[PDB]
Amino acid sequence: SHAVKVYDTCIGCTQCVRACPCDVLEMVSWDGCKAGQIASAPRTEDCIGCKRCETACPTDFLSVRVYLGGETTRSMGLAY
Amino acid sequence: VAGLTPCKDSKDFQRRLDGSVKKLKTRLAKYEKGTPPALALEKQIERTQARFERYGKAGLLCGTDGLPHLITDGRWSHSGEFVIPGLFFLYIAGWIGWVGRSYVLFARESDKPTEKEIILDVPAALSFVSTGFIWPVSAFKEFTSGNLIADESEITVSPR
Amino acid sequence: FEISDGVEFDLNPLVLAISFLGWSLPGLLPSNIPLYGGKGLTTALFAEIGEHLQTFPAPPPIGDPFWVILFIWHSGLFATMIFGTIGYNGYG
Amino acid sequence: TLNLQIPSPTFEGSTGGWLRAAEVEEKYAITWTSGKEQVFEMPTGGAAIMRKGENLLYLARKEQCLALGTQLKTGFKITDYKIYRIFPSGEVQYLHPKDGVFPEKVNAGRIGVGNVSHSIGKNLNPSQIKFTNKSFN
Amino acid sequence: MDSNFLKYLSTAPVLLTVWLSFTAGLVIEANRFFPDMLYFPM
Amino acid sequence: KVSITVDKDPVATSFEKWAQPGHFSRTLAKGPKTTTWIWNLHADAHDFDSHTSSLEDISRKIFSAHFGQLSIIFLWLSGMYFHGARFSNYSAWLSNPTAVKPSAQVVWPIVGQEVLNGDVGGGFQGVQITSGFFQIWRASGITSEVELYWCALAGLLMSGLMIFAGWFHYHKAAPKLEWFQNAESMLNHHLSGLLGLGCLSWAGHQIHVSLPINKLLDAGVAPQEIPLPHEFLVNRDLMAQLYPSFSKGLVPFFTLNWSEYSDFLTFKGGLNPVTGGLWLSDTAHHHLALAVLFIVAGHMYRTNWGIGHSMKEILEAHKGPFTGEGHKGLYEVLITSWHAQLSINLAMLGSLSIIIAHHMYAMPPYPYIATDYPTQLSLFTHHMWIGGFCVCGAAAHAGIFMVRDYNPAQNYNNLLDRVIRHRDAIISHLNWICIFLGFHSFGLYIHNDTMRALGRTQDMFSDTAIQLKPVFAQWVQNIHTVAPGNTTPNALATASYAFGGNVVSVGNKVAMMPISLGTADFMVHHIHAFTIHVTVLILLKGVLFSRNSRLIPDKANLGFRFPCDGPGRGGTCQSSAWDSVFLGLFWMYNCISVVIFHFSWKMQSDVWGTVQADNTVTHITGGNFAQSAITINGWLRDFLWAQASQVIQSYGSSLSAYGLIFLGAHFIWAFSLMFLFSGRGYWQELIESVVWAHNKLNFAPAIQPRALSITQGRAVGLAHYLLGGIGTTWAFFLARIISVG
Amino acid sequence: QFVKPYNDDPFVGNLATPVSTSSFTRSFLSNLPAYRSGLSPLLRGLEIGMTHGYFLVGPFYKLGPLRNSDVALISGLFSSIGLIIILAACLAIYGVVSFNEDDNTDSLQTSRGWKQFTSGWLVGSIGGASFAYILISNIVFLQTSGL
Ligand code: CLA
Ligand code: CLA
Ligand code: CLA
Ligand SMILES: CC1=CCCC(C)(C)[C@H]1/C=C/C(C)=C/C=C/C(C)=C/C=C/C=C(C)/C=C/C=C(C)/C=C/C1=C(C)CCCC1(C)C
Ligand SMILES: CC1=C(C/C=C(\C)CCC[C@H](C)CCC[C@H](C)CCCC(C)C)C(=O)c2ccccc2C1=O
Ligand code: SF4
Repeated sequence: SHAVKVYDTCIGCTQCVRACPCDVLEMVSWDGCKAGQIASAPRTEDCIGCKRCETACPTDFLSVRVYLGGETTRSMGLAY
Repeated sequence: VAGLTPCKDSKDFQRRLDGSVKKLKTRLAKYEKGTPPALALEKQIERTQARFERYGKAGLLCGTDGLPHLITDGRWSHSGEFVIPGLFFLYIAGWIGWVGRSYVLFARESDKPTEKEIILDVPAALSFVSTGFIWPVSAFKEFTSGNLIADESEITVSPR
Repeated sequence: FEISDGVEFDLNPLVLAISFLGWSLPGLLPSNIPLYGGKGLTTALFAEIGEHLQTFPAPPPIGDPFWVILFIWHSGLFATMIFGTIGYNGYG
Repeated sequence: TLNLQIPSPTFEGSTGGWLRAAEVEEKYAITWTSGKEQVFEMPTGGAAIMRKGENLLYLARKEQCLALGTQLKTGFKITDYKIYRIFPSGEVQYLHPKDGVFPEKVNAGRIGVGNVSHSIGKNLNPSQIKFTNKSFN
Repeated sequence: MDSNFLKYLSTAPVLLTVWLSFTAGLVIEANRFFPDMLYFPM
Repeated sequence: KVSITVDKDPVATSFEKWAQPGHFSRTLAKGPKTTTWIWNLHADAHDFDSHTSSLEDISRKIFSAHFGQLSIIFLWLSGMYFHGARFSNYSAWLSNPTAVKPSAQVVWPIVGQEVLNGDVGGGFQGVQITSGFFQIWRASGITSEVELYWCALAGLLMSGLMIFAGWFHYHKAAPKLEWFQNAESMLNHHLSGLLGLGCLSWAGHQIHVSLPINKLLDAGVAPQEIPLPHEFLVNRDLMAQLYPSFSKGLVPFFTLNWSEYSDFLTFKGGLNPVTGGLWLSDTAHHHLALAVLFIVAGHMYRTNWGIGHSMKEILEAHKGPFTGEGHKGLYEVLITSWHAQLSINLAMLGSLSIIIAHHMYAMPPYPYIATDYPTQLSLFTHHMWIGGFCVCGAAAHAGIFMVRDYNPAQNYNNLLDRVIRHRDAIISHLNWICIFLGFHSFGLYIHNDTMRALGRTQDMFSDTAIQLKPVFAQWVQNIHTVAPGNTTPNALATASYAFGGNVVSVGNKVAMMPISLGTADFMVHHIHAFTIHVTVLILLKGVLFSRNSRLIPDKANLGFRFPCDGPGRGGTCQSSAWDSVFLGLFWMYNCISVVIFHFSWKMQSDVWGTVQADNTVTHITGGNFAQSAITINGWLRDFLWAQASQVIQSYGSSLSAYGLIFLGAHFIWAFSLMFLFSGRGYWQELIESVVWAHNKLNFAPAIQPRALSITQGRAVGLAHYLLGGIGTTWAFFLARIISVG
Repeated sequence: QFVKPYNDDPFVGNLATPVSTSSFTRSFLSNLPAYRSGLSPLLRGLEIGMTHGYFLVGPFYKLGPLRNSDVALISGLFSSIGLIIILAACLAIYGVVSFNEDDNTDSLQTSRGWKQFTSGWLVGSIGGASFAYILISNIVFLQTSGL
């Protein structure tokens, strides 16, 4: 599957979580940002690689990165 | 003379002139005298003859094909072929670039630089256009005063 | 007979017969134009069928009125068949 | 848990529905309660009528299920949509509102997965992680 | 003249069109009165 | 109630917003932070549906834009008429239409471009024109430059009226949405008034002006000696000499004794032997009958007086067992969405342009247009291109409607919904048929090429080998040839001699002769079918999958025109309905190019030519098409390589412009591939390096330079591709035909 | 009215239409050898190959390279046999690749079922091509297409 990673530049805006067509990103608690929340990628096996999370990211270069890796049915979005 | 013959005494050049004039005269033979077509073709013949005579007297060199060739090596006998025209270009181009850069800085120090760049302040633009006539000394003055070249630590660059 | 998974369809051949008659009886209207000869569309079709059955293995030649008569008659017949099925099954 | 007896939104049928891969590998389901009988757009194509009460729908992709959920949440004001994944064994799983609350808002109990303790500029080089098991993080 | 109309004339495409038409006219008239200049006369 | 309601002074005419580019759009009014703003301004300039949510505002904007377009068209027409009056050899062409080439453009002698003022004829040298305006004017009965000056004046006055009307109906009296949403009244008035009265007025003009003037011109009377149209109008005796039924008056008309008008209202058919065009007496009757038909058709719909139909009732009543609700909701869709109407109207207008091209060559309607081969080829190909573009635009706006104005709530189990719900079947079947046609149409050419290259010429698909005869087309041609007197008893000649008959020759040159269809014609027709089907596949697939698909369940949210949805799912490049239009435009170019090439070769090889004293006709290429058009090598050599000689040897002649444009169009076509084969990242990085270079000199634009958007790059590539290809064909066709005709 | 959900399942990727689910369609499909009931995978292949080689012989015979020769029919039969062998190889490789050795009792979706099907198809195809060859060689009508 694709490898989705989050970095400390995260500000907890949550737009990455709201932009994901699947449910791959969720907000968890953190102390490194004013919002007190950081993005996490627990369901990375459902990622398709659209990079909508990357698009909906306001930090200078992204706090969330999608590295496209091995392809599966779910990653390829094959309904057949 | 360099590797070719002067165009003023080239049978090929004379033959090309004769061919052009004969084509024009053949076209003219089918039009009544004094009609606009006849006058236009006669003027074309006159222009062709004047062009060939001027090229012959200019000192241009012509090859076996009968067409003038340019010696763009630096020879002063052929400066008018590339160097002096090139100097005129460089003058005009530096004028344009200098005035454009000046206007860019002027708009940079404005309330809305983008507005000044899409909707111009033509009084200031014409001011800079006028300034552009001594761009060589002005550009060198900028360079030596250090207002032209930016420091390496003040220009954004991608990571290695 | 089911026209679909569970939808029944009557498929009455009397509809076919009625549509055939409805198109053919008006087809009897004669015309003196060369294509029809002097007869109507249906009679001309019958005459051409007989004439080209007398010469069986040689198809009506291109330009023979047979092809035009066939096409016009069958266009009208199919139109009437569609309309008659519509009437029998929706307005029936 | 998922109740397989919930009625469906009286769809008229389409060619965009699930295929043999749904019966062989995975088939997703979405259940939601509606206050009235509205008309919504199927993620596969066409219009359907949701019922007054509980509606269960079957799809081939989690993305289709979540697109339908987003349509319900935004177009309508239905936010009680639950998503499940069913295998041929019949092992229904629960996926979308995993922790009963949508991921867009933090909730106590979640553990960060895939978080890195530096910026992207601190990643190692492939030359440094070549012929080694190190990770570029 | 209306200041808004003057700003509209000052807009980039209008100025580019006018300036390049003026330049084209300059070159065309130069070639009309001094044609066939393949060289700087020396 | 169909009534007039307007808002007075809705928008104040002021230049304030002229100095605020992007005012129409909320995102653009802010300002150009980057160069992408400049392109967005133009891309969204006329997308009124994205400026506001007010259908009233959108409709008013569209109405005023239409007025502006009409003013522009009137200015164009006035310019053409004025050029015909002032910079033309129209009088010489009238004196001797078969010897002097029409010309209405003259170039200035600046850099030697005066060579383009070729010896067209009639003591006049200019740029030969291929628009048919001279023939239009001759048919209209114009015989002077004074009349053309008056035509130009009328065009200018109408342009002024149209621009004033646009301004007035936007800023002074803007009609309301209730006024706009009158489909019944708007169709009644268009049909009856616009069309019916237009063709009635044109029939009157033809009966009172064109018919006698052209009668005398064909009789050989000098244009200066022919009397004036008002003389014909007021001297019923003078007109009664040419058409002896005017002595009867209008009593036959009002008593239904219409046979008295057979002299000037006749169903004759064929072509005028002198001019080679259709009988103007046939055209007058045609237009009179059309006027009656349209005025009757315009009385079908209900406006204010109870009598009439309601399209809503008709549509809702038309439904069957296979279609569920049927046409329910379509009336509301069409009176609430401009994009659906635009799609329908564009599709119909493009198909009409194609039909017009076909019919205008097989039945030359104007005097001396048939033997003006450059005019015929140019008009045919021009209208073919307009038709293709209009069809592609119809697809684009169908997609725009589907994304924007489509509402499932109002479209349930109707035809639109059912199409969406079985779109997979449609596209799969169209895919299979496209593959089948591609194979059995192009693999035939490949087979012929291979057999000819192997020396097995007896194994080819040719008239001298295995034959593929278009028996159905030949049968139709035979029907039309024999129809005069049999199935059209009161018609003297066939509608077109292309179906069959005798050669029509004007000035010892073929105007129209029978066009014979063989194996090559069968092949090229099936290739036309293949290309059309593939174009339809692309456009229809995009339109149907505009909103959602198995790959992207939420695509309407992305929009009608978006670049991609990311490299995920394997890659979602060009998935939108805009990219479908982009690819379908490529394929329309392919289709129309093949069509126009077929026309050019077939007409130069089997129709056009010079007729000898023997009565035998030698064609421009001489039967090359039958035995060469069956192989791709034959097309490459006997059509492209052979016929490109005229354009590549045009230097030093009046077609040197055609040669230069040939080269420039090649340049632009190649230049398009830079945008089509490339991507945005490379150019953005190159711009980063260039911006570093600029910054090193302590200056850089405040509007940060950016590479073109992905969609904009595709659009630029497509625009340059189409311009280059069509310009290459333009120069090639015009040079070849003007050299050999 | 005539178009409905497939098997009363609105969300399956199929529609119940007259072409897809009519009584005539169902009867025809259920009576074809690929679906008829009772036939062993071998008999299905036999019938299908019998049917297919028969029509394969014709195109080669009347449009092959040696069609204007004395040996046109024999050449057509031998090309039909070659194509039949190629397709039998295709069937065999498909069977070995797709179906694993688990035994589902010859349902045509098994290794054994598909092996029997391909064997029967080869036999029936060769037999049908030979039968068509005999008929064409012995009947003038078939050699001339009625001319
Ligand atoms: C009628 C003939 C003709 C035409 C139509 C052109 C047209 C062009 N020339 Mg020019 N050029 C000509 C004759 C002509 N040239 C001749 C005879 C010479 C020999 C001297 C040159 C030498 C020349 C150079 C050296 C350059 C051009 C460039 C250009 C292009 C961009 C110019 C520009 O942006 O100016 C507007 C001005 C600016 C944007 C300011 C910056 C650029 C100018 C040229 C700087 C001038 C001063 C500078 C100190 C010169 C240092 C030169 C040294 C490094 C060699 C343009 C297509 C430029 C190009 O192709 O860039 C990719 C370019 O750099 N030309
Ligand atoms: C921008 C696109 C474009 C351009 C540049 C041209 C250019 C040309 N067209 Mg036009 N044309 C276009 C689009 C275009 N056409 C389209 C889309 C159509 C289809 C409706 C036509 C249909 C058409 C016809 C039928 C004729 C031309 C002709 C011409 C030439 C003479 C111009 C003229 O004044 O004709 C003036 C036009 C006429 C005197 C004939 C008008 C007859 C038509 C049937 C009137 C229809 C009007 C009606 C309101 C349109 C809506 C119909 C709809 C409701 C069904 C010229 C090459 C004429 C030609 O080839 O002359 C040699 C010609 O006869 N065109
Ligand atoms: C009746 C005709 C008609 C009308 C009223 C409209 C109206 C519209 N179209 Mg368009 N469209 C049409 C025909 C029409 N279309 C056709 C025939 C096609 C097929 C090609 C399309 C394909 C199409 C697409 C694919 C899209 C639109 C869109 C739009 C909307 C915005 C367009 C815009 O802002 O343009 C402003 C004007 C421009 C940007 C200028 C474009 C011109 C280019 C650069 C080429 C010009 C070349 C020119 C002929 C010169 C060449 C010679 C060279 C030497 C210079 C608008 C509602 C857009 C939309 O709705 O998006 C939401 C959209 O995406 N249309
Ligand atoms: C769909 C449609 C529309 C319009 C009407 C139309 C009729 C055309 C209809 C289509 C009809 C079609 C496509 C019909 C096609 C029929 C075909 C392909 C029939 C094939 C029949 C095959 C036959 C006998 C095979 C006979 C083979 C035999 C003994 C083989 C015998 C042998 C075998 C098998 C093995 C050992 C050797 C031996 C003993 C010789
Ligand atoms: C070359 C190229 C560029 C670089 C080109 C750019 C940025 C175009 C900028 C050109 C200037 C600003 C236009 C003005 C100068 C032209 C010579 C004038 C003609 C244009 C007007 C008529 C609009 C891209 O940005 C790009 C993006 C995506 C896919 C393909 C490509 C691509 O191929
Ligand atoms: S968007 Fe970037 S920053 Fe905002 S939450 Fe998601 S990751 Fe953290």
